[PDB]
Amino acid sequence: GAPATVTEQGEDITSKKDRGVLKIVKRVGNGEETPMIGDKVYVHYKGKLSNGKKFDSSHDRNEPFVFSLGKGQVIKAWDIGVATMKKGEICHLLCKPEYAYGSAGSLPKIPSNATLFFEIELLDFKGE
Ligand SMILES: COc1ccc(CC[C@@H](NC(=O)[C@@H]2CCCCN2C(=O)[C@H](c2cc(OC)c(OC)c(OC)c2)C2CCCCC2)c2cccc(OCC(=O)O)c2)cc1OC
Repeated sequence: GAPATVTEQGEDITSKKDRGVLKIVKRVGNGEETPMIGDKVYVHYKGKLSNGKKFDSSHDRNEPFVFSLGKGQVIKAWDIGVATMKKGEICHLLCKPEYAYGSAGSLPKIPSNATLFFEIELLDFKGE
């Protein structure tokens, strides 16, 4: 499935090159620009625990998914990953626990040492 493709073909976009965040572009976006730290970003996404039993999607939201990039409003994997995206791009992102919830987890929703998988579409981004 999609996660297996990311493991075997994904790009390691981590600074440490530890394979903690692996990416595949599924749909190429527009232009060349990718967001800067402090930019407000607008996304649609869906996500899951790698090993089963919990699934999330922005399509269930009343309002669009918005956050300021690089400001620790989301897990590390997203601050790293969404920063690499172009407007319109859709990517798959596989996120090891060190870039997500760690050994602590976020119980009872997210267990200890969970790997997460996301499909992310960057709708737009704007300056601060
Ligand atoms: C800097 O570190 C952190 C910053 C934020 C958090 C909180 C969870 C933080 N979650 C996340 O960063 C990641 C990436 C962005 C989408 C949501 N997300 C999640 O892990 C997903 C998530 C979705 C959640 O609600 C939609 C959620 O809130 C209950 C949540 O809490 C742990 C986690 C999970 C759900 C189960 C399947 C796997 C994905 C969060 C949730 C909801 C919104 C949000 O930002 C936008 C906003 O507030 O409107 C930030 C944890 C953090 O570290 C543990």
